[PDB]
Amino acid sequence: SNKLDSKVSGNYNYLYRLFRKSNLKPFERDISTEIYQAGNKPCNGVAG
Amino acid sequence: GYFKIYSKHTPIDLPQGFSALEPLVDLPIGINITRFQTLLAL
Ligand SMILES: *[C@@H]1O[C@H](CO)[C@@H](O)[C@H](O)[C@H]1NC(C)=O
Repeated sequence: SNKLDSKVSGNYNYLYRLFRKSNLKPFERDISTEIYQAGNKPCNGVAG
Repeated sequence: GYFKIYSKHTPIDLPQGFSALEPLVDLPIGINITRFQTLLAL
């Protein structure tokens, strides 16, 4: 669907997930926007 | 991913006896469930 899901300036509407605490179980949907806790220090709900 | 409810009614600690349960409702919702609570009519 390159003729309907792409734009010259870039289509940023579609987003995916790159980091999560654990693997998803089959037939599960996650829409949580919580910041990933990569380190021990809490993210405090902000990037860093 | 389905919610199955079986129910039974009877006239009367739980009593001694056998009474099987019939199926009423299957809700094809499919939501991750971890807790639950009940509601009374005060
Ligand atoms: C369901 O929620 C509980 C709450 O902590 C979580 O531990 C569990 O991993 C969740 N399961 C799925 C399949 O989302």
